[PDB]
Amino acid sequence: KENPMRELRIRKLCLNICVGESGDRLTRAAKVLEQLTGQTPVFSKARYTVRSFGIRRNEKIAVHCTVRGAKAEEILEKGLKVREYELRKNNFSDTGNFGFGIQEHIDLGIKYDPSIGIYGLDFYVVLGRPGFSIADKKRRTGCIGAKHRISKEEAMRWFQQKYDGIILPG
RNA sequence: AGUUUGACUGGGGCGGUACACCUGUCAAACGGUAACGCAGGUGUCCUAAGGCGAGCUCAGGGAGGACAGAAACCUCCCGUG
Ligand SMILES: [Mg+2]
Ligand SMILES: [Mg+2]
Ligand SMILES: [Mg+2]
Repeated sequence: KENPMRELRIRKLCLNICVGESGDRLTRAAKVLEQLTGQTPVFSKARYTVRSFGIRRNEKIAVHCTVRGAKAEEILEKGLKVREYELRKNNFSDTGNFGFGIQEHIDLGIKYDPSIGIYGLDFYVVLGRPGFSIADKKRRTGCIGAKHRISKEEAMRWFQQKYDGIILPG
């Protein structure tokens, strides 16, 4: 019934670890991300100096990476094992993307290391349909139109259908 | 002993610099146009903040994401500046 060019898919996954400060803690955090993705992450600096947070401008604060394709689908399932396939209702944004967090990275499938710590991280699945890339192309870029967009209800339907997930009414 | 001891200035002195310059207005839709008219600025700074080329998009806001809160990072959307 539905056009095959409308089926939802995962664009990227966008793991993020926001450590407070720079140094060996951030280097260990980037090591955690590399172990999780098989893929070298990138450090992000602080926009502004905030001394209540102890950060300074242009200081390496966090580490993040984006995963696409089969590897993204694998990492998302690992993260959803920790969450027990239970995403709260408000975890879904109005643009059709959702996300969650985990507190310990060990239960993702990575063995503990005495030197490395107890880092948590953020998962943020960005959903899309085929044809979403026209907003990113260089030549003749465009928007996707109203029907082709993803709503919060459609993203929730996709999660319930694909991962047999449970949406708590929070 | 010789000489000097600025100028403008609603008298002169005191105060200011309207004494060399730049922006908006005055200024009366070309240009020009005065008051110790109004609002301000200048005596610097930059091997890049100069020269090309490439790739990007900014302020702000909305919605989301462990710690993370009104402000830490990540993601999407709107965004004529
Ligand atoms: Mg005239
Ligand atoms: Mg004129
Ligand atoms: Mg260019």
